[PDB]
This record gives sequence, structure tokens and C-alpha cells, in this order.
Amino acid sequence: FKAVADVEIDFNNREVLKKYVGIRDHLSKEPGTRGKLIEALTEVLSSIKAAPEGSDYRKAVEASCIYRLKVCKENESDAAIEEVLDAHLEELIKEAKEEARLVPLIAGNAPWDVPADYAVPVVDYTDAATILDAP
Amino acid sequence: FEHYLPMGLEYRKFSPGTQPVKAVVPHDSPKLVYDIKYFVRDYRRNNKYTARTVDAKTTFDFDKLYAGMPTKPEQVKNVTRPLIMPTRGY
Amino acid sequence: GTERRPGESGAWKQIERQRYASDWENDPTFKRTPKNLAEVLDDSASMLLLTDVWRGMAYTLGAFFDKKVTIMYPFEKGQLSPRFRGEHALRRYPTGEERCIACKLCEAICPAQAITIEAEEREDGSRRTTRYDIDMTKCIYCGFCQEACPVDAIVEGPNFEFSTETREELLYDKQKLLENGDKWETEIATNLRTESLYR
Amino acid sequence: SLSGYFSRLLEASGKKSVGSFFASWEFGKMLVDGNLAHNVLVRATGAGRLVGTDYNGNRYYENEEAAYGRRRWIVYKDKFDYNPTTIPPEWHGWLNYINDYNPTNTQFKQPTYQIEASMTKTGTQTCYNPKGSWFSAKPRNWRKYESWTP
Amino acid sequence: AKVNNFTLNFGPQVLRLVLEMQGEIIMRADPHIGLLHRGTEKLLEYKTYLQGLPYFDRLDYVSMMCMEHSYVLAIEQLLNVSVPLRGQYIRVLFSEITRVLNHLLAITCHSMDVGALTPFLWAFEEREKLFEFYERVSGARMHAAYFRVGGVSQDLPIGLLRDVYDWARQFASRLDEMEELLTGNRIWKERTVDVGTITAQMAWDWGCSGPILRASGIDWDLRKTQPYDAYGKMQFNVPIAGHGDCYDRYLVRLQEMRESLRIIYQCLNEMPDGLYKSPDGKVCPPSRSTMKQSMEALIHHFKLYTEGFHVPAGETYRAVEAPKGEFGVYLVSRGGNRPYRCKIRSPGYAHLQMTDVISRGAMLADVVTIIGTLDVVFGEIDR
Amino acid sequence: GYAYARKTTDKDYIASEHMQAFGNTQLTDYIIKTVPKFVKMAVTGPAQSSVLYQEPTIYTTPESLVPLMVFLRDHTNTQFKCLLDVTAVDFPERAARFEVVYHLLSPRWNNRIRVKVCVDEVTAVPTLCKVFNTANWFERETWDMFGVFFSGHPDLRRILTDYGFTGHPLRKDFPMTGYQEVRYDYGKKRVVSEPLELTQEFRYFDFNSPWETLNR
Amino acid sequence: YSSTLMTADKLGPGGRSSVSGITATVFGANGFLGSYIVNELAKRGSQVVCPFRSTENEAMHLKQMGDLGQIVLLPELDIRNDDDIKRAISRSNVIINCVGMRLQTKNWSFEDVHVDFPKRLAKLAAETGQVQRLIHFSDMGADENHKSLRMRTKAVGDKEVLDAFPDATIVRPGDIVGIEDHFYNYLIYQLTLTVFAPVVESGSNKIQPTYVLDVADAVAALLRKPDTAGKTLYLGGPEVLTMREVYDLLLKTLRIYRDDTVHLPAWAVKAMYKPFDSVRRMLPGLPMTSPLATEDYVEEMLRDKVVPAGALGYADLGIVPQKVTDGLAIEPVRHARVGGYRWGDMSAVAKDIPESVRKYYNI
Amino acid sequence: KRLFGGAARHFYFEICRCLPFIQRLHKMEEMVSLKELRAIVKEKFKEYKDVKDGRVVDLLIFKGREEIETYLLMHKQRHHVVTEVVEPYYAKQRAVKKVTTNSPFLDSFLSSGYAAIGV
Amino acid sequence: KARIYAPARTASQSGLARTVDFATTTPAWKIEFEPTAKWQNPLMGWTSSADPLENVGRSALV
Ligand SMILES: NC(=O)C1=CN([C@@H]2O[C@H](COP(=O)(O)OP(=O)(O)OC[C@H]3O[C@@H](n4cnc5c(N)ncnc54)[C@H](OP(=O)(O)O)[C@@H]3O)[C@@H](O)[C@H]2O)C=CC1
Ligand code: SF4
Ligand code: SF4
Repeated sequence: FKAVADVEIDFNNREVLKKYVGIRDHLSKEPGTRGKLIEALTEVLSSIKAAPEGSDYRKAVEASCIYRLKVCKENESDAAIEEVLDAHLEELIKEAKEEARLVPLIAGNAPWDVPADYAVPVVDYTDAATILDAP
Repeated sequence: FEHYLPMGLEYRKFSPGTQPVKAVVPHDSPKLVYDIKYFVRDYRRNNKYTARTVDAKTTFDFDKLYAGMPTKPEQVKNVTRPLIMPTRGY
Repeated sequence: GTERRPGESGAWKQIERQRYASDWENDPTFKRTPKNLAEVLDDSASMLLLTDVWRGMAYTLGAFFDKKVTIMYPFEKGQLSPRFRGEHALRRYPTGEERCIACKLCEAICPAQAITIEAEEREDGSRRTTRYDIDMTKCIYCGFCQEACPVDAIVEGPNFEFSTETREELLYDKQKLLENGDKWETEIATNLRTESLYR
Repeated sequence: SLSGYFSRLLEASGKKSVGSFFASWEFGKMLVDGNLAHNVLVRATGAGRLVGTDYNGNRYYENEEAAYGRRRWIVYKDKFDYNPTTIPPEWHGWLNYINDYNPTNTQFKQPTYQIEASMTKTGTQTCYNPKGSWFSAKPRNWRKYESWTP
Repeated sequence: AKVNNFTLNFGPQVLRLVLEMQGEIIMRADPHIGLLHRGTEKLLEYKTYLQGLPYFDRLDYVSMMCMEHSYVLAIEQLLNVSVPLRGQYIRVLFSEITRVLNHLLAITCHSMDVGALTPFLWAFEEREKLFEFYERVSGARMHAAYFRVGGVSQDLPIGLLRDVYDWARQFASRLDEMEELLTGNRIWKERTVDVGTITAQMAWDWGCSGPILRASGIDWDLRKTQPYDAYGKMQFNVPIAGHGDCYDRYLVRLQEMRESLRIIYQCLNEMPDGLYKSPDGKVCPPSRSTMKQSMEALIHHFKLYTEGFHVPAGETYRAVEAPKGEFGVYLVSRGGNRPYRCKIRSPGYAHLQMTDVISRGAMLADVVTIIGTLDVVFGEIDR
Repeated sequence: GYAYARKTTDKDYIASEHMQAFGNTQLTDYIIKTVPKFVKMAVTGPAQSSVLYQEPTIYTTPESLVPLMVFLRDHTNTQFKCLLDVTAVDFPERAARFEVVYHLLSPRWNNRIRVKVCVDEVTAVPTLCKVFNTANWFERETWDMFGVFFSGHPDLRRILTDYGFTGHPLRKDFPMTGYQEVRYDYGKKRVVSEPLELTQEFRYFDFNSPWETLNR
Repeated sequence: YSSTLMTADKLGPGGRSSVSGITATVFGANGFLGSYIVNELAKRGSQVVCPFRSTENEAMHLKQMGDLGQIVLLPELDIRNDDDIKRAISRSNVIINCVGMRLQTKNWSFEDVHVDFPKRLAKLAAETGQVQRLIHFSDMGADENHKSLRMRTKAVGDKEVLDAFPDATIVRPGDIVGIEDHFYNYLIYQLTLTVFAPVVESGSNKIQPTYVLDVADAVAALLRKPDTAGKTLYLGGPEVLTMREVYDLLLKTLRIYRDDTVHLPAWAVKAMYKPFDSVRRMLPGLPMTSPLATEDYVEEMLRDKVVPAGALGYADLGIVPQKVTDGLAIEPVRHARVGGYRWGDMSAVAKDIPESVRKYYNI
Repeated sequence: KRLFGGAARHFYFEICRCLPFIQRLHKMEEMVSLKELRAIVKEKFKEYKDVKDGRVVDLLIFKGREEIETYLLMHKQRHHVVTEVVEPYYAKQRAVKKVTTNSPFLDSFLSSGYAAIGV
Repeated sequence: KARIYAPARTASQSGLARTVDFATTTPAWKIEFEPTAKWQNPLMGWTSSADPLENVGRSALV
């Protein structure tokens, strides 16, 4: 990106970059770390147990959390987790906290409680260039 | 410092009604002057909508979805931005 | 410069924040505290004795002694192109016969519905209009009628100076549009000799 | 040269002497209309050359050393009621910078039905009016049928 | 004590505002709109697709061709029409000229509302130059109707790129002399710094887009994330600030003018030779010489200028990075030659909804600064 | 609050391969499998984000619009933070003639989605003001233009039409020119509304070919 | 002729775009009553021709009143020239005369305006053959045996009009109230803006004022009914009042707590108004001169101006006239009270008003 | 006991409470009284006395509410009340048993070839 | 009063797309109203009307 300030800013220092884009003032003044991401993801893994075992929602949340924790485990520096998960760690901790917050509302609504012969029609679109252009 | 208000003949030297060179504008491709068949390029009327089989007892495996994701900074692959929209050769 | 100061902050929450906490010293867009005597004198010569007002004043005084961009209408005019969409007009062949053949394509394409056409066959068998109205107060001056015409009968000419005192003077019938074409024919033909290379 | 200035002033105003110029009603309106005053006294007497004259009497000047879009100007012959609707269409595209053609360098094709340019008639009672108007010689009732008269 | 709010009516003369104050501090702002609601969404159902195109010039009438772009792209997607390369380059070039015009007007009208009168008069002569560029290719200074389904309406006249290069050679000097009056001035800073702050969470929660979104530290440009025409080939930067200030939005808008100049220079050097219209004759009308010499061209000219093409049944939403944010069209097709439903999404409608939460804690003399920095035009707000 | 400026270099890429593949291919099946009771119908079509892809459309009941939108905002794989608009489409041939349409944008993964609810004239739709703050003015406009009542709204009042305007103009049975028109009366010294009279009535041109195949 | 005027060419339901079939010439169309008559005719789809003598700025308000082509404006009217009168009526089947005068001038006398011009107008109207109706306006107090000159010249001109055009209708309304009238406006300018207001004698002479919209409706009702041709109608409101009662009503309505009027003998009032009546000629006419500062007004104040017994009035036209003392007619004089019109405290009735309304009005 | 929760009479009571402030603000003190205004607003309510659906009742009450605040906030003036509320009522109760023995058909016949549209 | 009907094929052409033959594919049933008064504009001759339902059934309701 281009910085509109006429002064020279380093931006290799990651704390300066987090200050300049307003992460400190507007999202989280406390710096997010790898341990806080691990704690938040384990909070999600504890919170999802209110969903039934056979539900696809629980499997989806658990698989996402397990992949995130494996990324956290195999990478020690927080810049590596930033480069893998394509965000700032403050964003990722907020994502995990929001995912943990979501669980009681979904569990109260119970979307998994459909009949056994539940049916959803789907209509898909095929482009003309599939049959007109070269295979 | 470049000056606003250029002087005589330094800007719009010729009026658009007195263009100094005659213009030859292409209005057709040379590939279509003598090859005029239309049904081989009827993209408008050849798109399809198909009703899928009823999405009930399918098998969403999350293991395969999360098994294709990277875990290290290198081995992350990114989709490059498309340079142009499709022109179909024209 | 784009630098910030504690005190030049336009609001109150940030004014209260800068005078009770040193969080502004972490932000890289702020100007730092002067460290020695000469820096204090530079900061005071910035705040007192202005010198930021004076740069704008020097620029506007340079503009006072510079050149001007005003044209003396109506002794001097602006600049337009042969594609310019002005007052509508009806055209003839060089013989003197009307080009229009009452196809009603310009009436069909008109998004404003500003055209009203009636026709019958002339006494020599020709297909010609008996009514051709253009409501100039309904027209949007798009030029779509000029594009739809297959015989170049209706055009938008190069005239833009046609303001009137009554609105009834802006409901053009067929005779006035032919009179406009008879007035502007040579200019319209000169414009169309260039614009036919592109259209 | 002030002799050049006065010769330019006399050829632009169309008068015969400075005494005839300063004692005219045209100079009286140039004391109260500053747009005409600037055009006659400053622009027409400056650097530039005369290009041509139309049939309404207006003179056309140009200066290639000027800024773009201020190279061409007109001196209207009607000093008291000057109007741009008296410019003929063969000078209109030159003065509006649409093309570089005028009668002094281009022979236009003249149609046999061409109506010459004259001043607008708006605000007077000889303006254009539609055929259903009160000001027409015979107003039209636009009925599309014929009534039975016994 | 039990202080009731003092209310105020702010202008019939087309924004109407009903404020509440607790002294000199505003507690509430309620905009009343619809004074320019002309019902263009209903009128588009009674037009063919070519007939309804000049309605879009009159939505954001500071930025015309960008409004045309999204409607054209929405039609082209359902029609499955490809645009040739030269037409894509022309569309990108005139979209960036349009963005320069809009940002000139927005910054100088804002600075005139604050009190600085000279930058308005300095920038409008540059606006006149870009209006001459519009007129030389379309014959209209503002409502061009230039972008069409499958390309552009006419080719570029010979001699246009020469003059666009001559304008772009001095535009940076004009932007430089513009900033000498405003950027390092204490009165402008004291009017604009920390006024109407927008954070990222509030920006996404309130549907913001455009230079508001970039001044709150969000890297989101539709010309780089979801590119359209030849914008993926263009090399330019996204300006980023991090306070969410009026001052930061002003700086972001100036830098966006610089980047638009960069894209304009790149388009002037890579302009290709070739077709500017799609060669599908059942969508695009033929040339006027072809129409007067072949029977199929005359039939297609007759039918395309009366009934128009039939768009296949379906729906789409297509958006463009308009100079005020994201401008989008939701087109619903039943199969006819007329749109069944055409919803118009305007960014200024969402930006004006925020005035209740942005003007809280501000004074009466900062309302006009907030309205000016949101960059609102009521044609697109009131459809 | 996402898509913070992180890379200081120029990026020549959009998204990652795995997440773009998931969003462009698997998102319909994912949403159907995780929350099946919320979804009644799905369409995967020509992609709001770009001409090159496909994107889903989700049909839901009004009883579960709010939980589905909360799930689509807060779930870790579907982070649809921005609500771009709310509108309606009138289908007078149906038993429930209105389709309320919600467009969403995900800044985290460069995605878009569309959500539809079918109701008639007298069935309320739950408001999304608590989920998205822009839902206020869009629901006010939808009530103004179509007469769709949004229950639980803080202040559902008309926003676009005239002050005394009864009637919903974007319905198919509402006339284009309306019923009333406006003029100044010298006798009453007031601007007065009167029944409609037109000097030239609107000419409707019926262009549609009896050979055309695409009309649906 | 009978009722073919209102039925034979009537096209459309009767709005601005419809056609009534009436082409009318209104003389004095820019005046107080003429503007309301021109509005009444043009709003129903009639073509109205309006000649005028004044500048175009004072006639521009008539341009709005009708659709495109239906208001015709003819400036530089000279009523001593028959060519202007002939051109203005050359297509009209209805002529309405609202030309009148209140003070004499060195260029125009009462006979020139009330006698000579109505006679020549009636003659030129009868010459055309297509004029089916001539509506001439006179005063309720018009009398050939009146000491006031304007009443006498008005009655003489009424006789000349009924002589030359035998089916012309003569209309004689009372005092006309309105926003731009010459009755309450000069009385309010007499109660305020002067050190004292003279009242002629005891102020016990009776008048019958009427509303301007009722007179405008009366013209259209006359044009409907064929029996009213050749007749004379007196237009007066539903209440008979004395001048003292009118002054008391104005002083109560204006909320003035000091009666500045003084009752004076008629010779004293005439002695006051005599110096500015012997100099009324050799002068082109001065602004802000009251029409009540003449001896003719003093002679009018010594007589009753009411509807005569057995005369044709509003009831024969089917019109119930509106009250003049209260309602919409008295609202303009309520705007000139001390301080302003205003609502009040507005708090007794705002008790059970909803939430946002009280805060909106800051109650 | 009262159909659909008695919401019609509750809304009527709310409008009747709101009415004297309307009369003061719109300066209708010498034009209509509160008794005849209450009777007129009551006559607006009886036109939908045969609605069999509670959702239609709720929508009608919501729309009538929005009408009453657009009258409260001076967005329609006194001439709007005259031309829309009280003169239609006085026309519907003034033409009853007219002084002429013409049927409604014959008045319609003499007026125009077609029925009148609107008011 | 309204009329519910499906319009017949035009005599000038042979195609059947706007008929009740393709009723399940395309909406073909219409709602139409009786005409009300029309007259000519005195100034221009344009056709005037006071009918609000003059084109709403024939353009929009299928
Ligand atoms: N209460 C009342 O006012 C009553 C009025 N009338 C009659 O009704 C008519 C309308 O009166 P009102 O409108 O109140 O009075 P106004 O003065 O307002 O109207 C008189 C009109 O006649 C025109 N006029 C006067 N003298 C001449 C002239 N010499 N040549 C050409 N035009 C002339 C005036 O035009 P300009 O503007 O150029 O002067 C003006 O438009 C009057 O004629 C009056 O006699 C009768 C009874 C009561
Ligand atoms: S230019 Fe446009 S508005 Fe004017 S007549 Fe032609 S199509 Fe109609
Ligand atoms: S002007 Fe041209 S398009 Fe219009 S009716 Fe005549 S020939 Fe046809």
C-alpha cells in the first residue's frame, strides 16, 4: 500500500504498522499473541460441545479449530501465522471469540433438527463456453 | 512546475473537424468477413441451468477440505489477479 | 505538511486525550517534542509568526500576477467538436426533397417519447410525413434518434444558443425543423464529412 | 505605434475619423457597455489580423500567438443589439473551434433552399408559434373526424 | 438538570436536516430525503435496455460513465457478451478521467463549505478540460451515453490521446498548487483533524465503501480485488491512512487523484488497435455504412433500435468502484426486451445513514464538514 | 472489521487457492449441510463478484432469517460482514408475490452471497437492524416502495415518497404516472394536489416478436 | 347561444388539460378582481386573452394560470384605440370588463373609463357577431342621482352598455375583500400608520361586503345560466354591517387597545380632503394615495350600499356566499396584528400527544 | 369480546386524544369543531368494519398512524385537511335528498359520457 | 371492470410464441380495462387523457 503521510515510516517494524493502520486504537490496544490465539481456539473447542456429536455444524467448527491449532503449533513466530492465515492476530483472536459467541444461538435454534427424509433442491449454472469452446 | 494555459498551437493544434490524417476505423474482424456462421458463437442462447439431484444424503468430508490447506509460510499458494476480462480474440 | 500536533485536533475527545495521556507519542504521524533550543525556536516560529499562512499568501499573490482563463462571450466562444448534440433539425437531399420517409424508428427509440409522427402517402405516391413534432422541453438530447435514422434525416446540429421567452416557442413542428435544416445545412454537411469515417 | 492603434480602431469601428468615432452613439454605448468597450478598444486593436467578413457585416479576427481557445474573435457590426444568432453557419464552426474552415479558405456547397442567418425573434410577436396557437393566421382544431352539417 | 433537547431545522434550500442539541453539542441528526426522488426505478421497467441507459448518467451526475459501467456489465454478464481489448482500455481510461473529475469537485466543494474559495476556482478550469475530453468523444459534456453493451459507442477521434497526454503532463503541478493552500494550513487542520471518526468495524457495519474505507486502515479496492475490464493489468497503489479523519479522507482523495493519473498515463501508452465494439451483431448495432449496403445489417439495425435484444432470464448483481464507493445494479430478467426489476445500490445512501452516529459530540459548524466529507449527491441517493 | 492493510508491497494476487476453491465451489453444499433447517432452496449462478466464477443464492423462511444471517456473519468460514442492500421484487402471479433480497460481501475472502425470503403482502419479515446497521434505511425504503412490513423495526416510516403519499409505487399494479398531480392555485394561494390529467398520454409500444423464444 | 356556450365544445373532465370551449377576453386582467376571474376561467380549460397597459412584471402572474397556449398576453393596451380592442376580442365568445378607476388623473377622467370605453367596447362587441356574452362590472352604490362622481359615471356607463349590447350582463357587487383588496387594506392603513382616522358622521351607513372567490364563482355561474343575459345582479354577503361595526371588528381582530378613530362632520372631512382634490389633475398620479381621501368617498359614506329589495343576487345563481367577518376571509388581517399571528402556549393540548412530536416542537 | 383485541377503539381513542392539538396547530378553531371532527374520524373507521383478517387490521392501523404523524408534523397543511378529510364527508352528507328529483344516473348522463375518476 | 383473457395470434404473422400454446412456458393471460375519454390538445393536437389505468394492465400484468 501507499502511506498518505509525508513523513518516512519504516513499516518493517510490525508494531509501527499496527499503530499506523489503527489496529491499536480501534480494534485492540493489547497486542495479540500466539498464546491468546491458542486460548481462544480452545475456548471454541469447549463451547462447541453444546452441539450434538452427529451434527455437521459441530464437525465443521471442530475441523476449523483443529486446523487453526495445527497452524499455531507448527509455527512459532506470529509473523508466520500472519502469513499463513492471511490476517493480523488481533483479527484471528476476534474471529475465534465471535465463533465461540455464535454457538449458543445456533444451539438454541437447532438447525440440525430436520426430518430424516429432508430434501433441498439445488439449481446449478453451466456456461455456454463449456460446449462451444475447445474441450 | 508545469504551466497551466498553453499558448498557440501547443494544445489542440487541429480542430476535430479538420483532422490532418484520414481515419480508417475497423468495424468487422477479418476472420468474420467471409466466415459468417453464427451458431458456433451463439454464447447468449447456449447457457444452461440444471436442477441438481436433491442435496440430502451427500458426504461432506471436512478432512479432505482441511487436508489441502498449508501449514507453513512457504507452500502457501495464491490465485493471481486476472489481467484482462475475456476478449475471445477480438 | 501532514503532521499532527497535540492541540490542533478539531474535536474534544482527542483534545482531552492528548493533554492527559502520552498515547500520541506512539503514533508516527505526530510531530515529536523538540529536544534542544533550536528546535524549540523552530516550533515557536511555526506556531507564532505564522509562516504557514504566508506560503498560501505567496501562492495567491503569484496567481494575482499570472494569466487569466476568461473568454469574452459573446465576442469569443468556447471549443466544441463535430459530434456535438445541439438543436434538432430535419434535412433534405441536394435536389430539395426531404430525406425523411416516415419509418418511425426515431420515434420508437426516443427514451423521452419526445417525438410524435403521423403519415400518409403523398399525391405522387411517395411515403412522407404529415406531422413531425419534437417537444424540446421533453427531449434529453441523447442523440439516439440521430443513430436510429437510416437516411440521415434527423440530426442534432451545432446550435446551442436557442433560449426563448415562451415555452410554446420550444414545441417544434415539422416546418420549423425543416427551416432549421435549411439554415444549418452547410455546417451539418461539413460535420458529417468527418463523422462518417467513424459512424 | 499609436498611429497603428488609431488605424486599427478606425478599421475595426468602421468610422472615418477619430472625431467621427468619439462623437458617435457607438462610443456612447461603449461608455456604458464594457464588454463591447473591451472588444472594440483592446482586443480588436491588439495583435492579430483580419480574416474575413460575412454578409451581415461582422468582422472576424485571429491571433495564433494567443492562448488556445482565445485565438479567434468577432467584432459585431450591430453595436447596439449584438447577438451571436447573426453569425452564418459557414463562420459558426470556425468561431466555435469546431473546424478550421471559413469562406476565405474553403468553398462551401450552397444548397438552393438555404435560408440566411438573422437575429432571433424571441420576445416579439413575430416569433415561431405552433399551428394551434392564437397568434396564427388560422388556428387549427386538430379533430381527426368530420362532423355532419345539415 | 432535566435538560430537554433543543431542535433545529437545517435548510429547505436538497438536504433537509432535523438536529437536536444539548447546548452547542449535537445529540441527534435525522436526514429527511426524497426531495429529488423522481422514480427512476419504476421508469426503467417501461424502457428497453438501450432506452434506459441514459437514466444512469443522471444518478451520480458528477461521475457519469462510472454509473453507466455497472449497468452495462450487469447486462453483459447475463447476455454472455465479451468486450474487445481496445474497448476495455477505453473504458478504463474514461473511468479514471471520471474519477479525477469527481475528486476535483468533491475536495473543492468541501473546502468551499469550510471557507476556502480559491481552490474551487482553480480546479474548475481543469474540470473544463476534462469536459472537453468528454465532448470530443460523445458530443455531450456531461451525459455522454458512451459506454454500451459490448464496448463503447464510437471510436476515439484522431488527436485525443495527444491532448490527454498534454493535460496529464501538467495535472500534477495543478494538484501541487492546490495542496499549498490547504495541506499545511492550521485552520484547515483545526477544521478537519479528528472530526467524524470512522473505525473499521463501524465502516463495515455501516456498509461503507470507497475513500472512507481506505482512511480507516482497510485495504479494499474493487479494481484490485474483483477487477473488471483491463484493471488487472493496471499498476497502481492503494492509499492507506489510519485515523478515519476528515483530514485523512482529504489526503486519501488527493493520492487517489495521483493514482488515477498513473492509470491514465498507462492507458495512453498501451492503447491497442482493433475493434472497440463486440462483433455479435444480435446485440451490438452495425456500422452505418454496413447498414446501408447489406440486408442482414439493415434488419438488425431495424430490430435493435425498436424491440432491442432479448436478455435471457436470470439475475445478477454487478458492482463498480465508483469514485464515491461501490455502485451496484441488481438486474432481474424474465426474458423480455425490458428489465423486470432494476435495483440501484448507491454508496452515498449508505454514507448519509451514518450522520446520526458521526455528528454526535460535534458542533453546528462541523455538520457541513461531515456532509462534505461523506461526498454525497442526491441524484443517486434519491433515485 | 477486516481487510486491514498488512502487506506493504504490491500484491499481484486475489485470495488463496484453497479458500477461493472452497468459496467458489463448496460453499453451497457447506451451508446446506451445516444448517439444513435454514435453507429451503439454493441456486448457484453467475457470480456477483466477477464474470469468471459462480456464487450461491440461498432461500430461507422468514422465521429463520435472523439466525441464518447471524451465522453467515459470524461463522469462521463465512465472514459476511457487509450488507450491501435490501430490496424486493414483485411477482403478481405467485401466491406470495414478494421476494425480499439481501446481498452480502465478505472482505475476508473476497466473496459475495445472496439471500432471499418469499412473503405476501400481509406477512411480516423480521428486521435485521440489530445484525446490520444499514438494514434500517433499506427496510424503510422497501416498506415505502413495496409495502413489506418489517417487524421489530425502531421507526418504520416512509423515506422516499411524498409526505401524504399512500400507495406503494414499485408494485406492478401501480401506474407509472400515478393517480394525482400537483399545481399552484392562485385562488387558494397554495400548492394543491388534483386528479391526473395529461396533455399527451403515454404511448405504449408493444415490440415483442411472436417468434421470440426467450420469453419466460 | 343559450347553453351551447358551456356544452358544445366541452372536452375532458374539466381540469387544466381539458377544453371548456370558452374563449374569453378579460379587460383589466392584472387587477384585483380580474386576476381571480382569469384564474377561475383558465383552470377549467378555457382560453383567456388578457390585454394590459402596465409593465410585464405586473402581469407575469397571469402566465401561470393556464396550460400551454391558453393564456394570451397582449401588452401596450390603449383603450382610446379601437384597433387594440378589436384585436383582443377577435376570437372570443365571452367578454368580461373589469376596467375601473377610483381617483381622477390629468390623463384619465371618470367619464373616459366608466362611460366612453364601455360604450365603444359594447359597440365593437356587437359588431363581431360571435360574442355571445358581455359581463360588465359596476358598483353596488351606482346611481345616476349620486353626488359621488364615480357612482354616477358608473350608472351612466351601465345604461350605455345595456343600450349598445342588449344581452350584456351588468354585475354590481358590494365591497370585495381579499388579500390584495382595496377595502380592508386601506382601512388597516387608516387604523395604523396615521395619527388619527376620520370617520364620516356617526358611521351608521350600512354596507354588504362580499368575498372575491364568491364573485369569481358568480361569473362562471352567470356564464352557465342563459336567463341571466341582459339582467342586473347585486352581489352582497350574508351580513349587513355599518362602518362603525366594521371598524370595531378590525380593531378587535388587529388586537389594538387604543381606538384612534374620531367621528367628524361631513363638511370637516370634505374640508380636509379638499386641498388634495383640487390638485388631483395636472399630476400623473401619485403612489400611496388612499382612495378614501376624496369627497366622493364622503358622499358614499352618507348613503346605504346594500342589495335592493327584489333584486337578483347570489341565491338566484345557486351560490351561498361565504361569511366575511370570520373564517378564511378574515385570516389576512389576523396576520397584521401586534407581535404576529402565532399559536400560543400550545401545552394544554400537548398532554396526550406522542413522544417525538413534543420534542420536535420543543414543548 | 371486542374483535382482534379491540385495537380499532384503542386507535380511535388515541386519535381523539391527538385531535385538539391538531385543531390548535392547524388553526381550524372556526372551521370545524372537535365533535364533528371526532364523528368524521369515526366515519373513516367504519369503512373497514367488515375486515375479517387481523393482519389487515394491523396494517390499516399502522398506515393510519403514519397519516396521523404526517398531520402532526405539519407535513400537510389546513388546505389538505379541507380538500381530503372534511369536504368529502360534507359532500357525502350534503347531496343526500337534493332539491331536484333527478336520479344519480341522469346527473351522470348530463355531466359526461364517462364516470368521474377520483375526487 | 376488468377483463381476463389471453390475446389471440396476430393475423399478420405466423409465429405462435405470444399465444396460449406456450402457456406453461410464458405468461400469456392479461387484465384489461375499458377506455375512458380522450380528446385533442388545442395547441399541438396530441392525444390527451385523464385515465390512470390507461396502460398499466397491458404493460405490466401478465
Ligand atoms: N370592491 C371593489 O373593488 C369593487 C370593484 N368593482 C369593479 O370591479 C372592477 C375590478 O376592480 P379592482 O380589480 O378591485 O380594481 P383594480 O384597480 O385592481 O382593477 C382595475 C384594472 O383596470 C385597469 N385600468 C384602469 N384604468 C385603465 C385605463 N385608463 N386604461 C387601461 N386599463 C386601465 C387597471 O390596470 P393597471 O394595473 O394598468 O392600472 C387594473 O388592472 C373595477 O372596474 C371596479 O369598478 C365594483 C364594485 C366593488
Ligand atoms: S436527441 Fe434524444 S430526446 Fe431528442 S429527439 Fe432524439 S432521441 Fe429524443
Ligand atoms: S427522421 Fe429518419 S428515423 Fe425519423 S421517421 Fe424520418 S426517416 Fe425515420
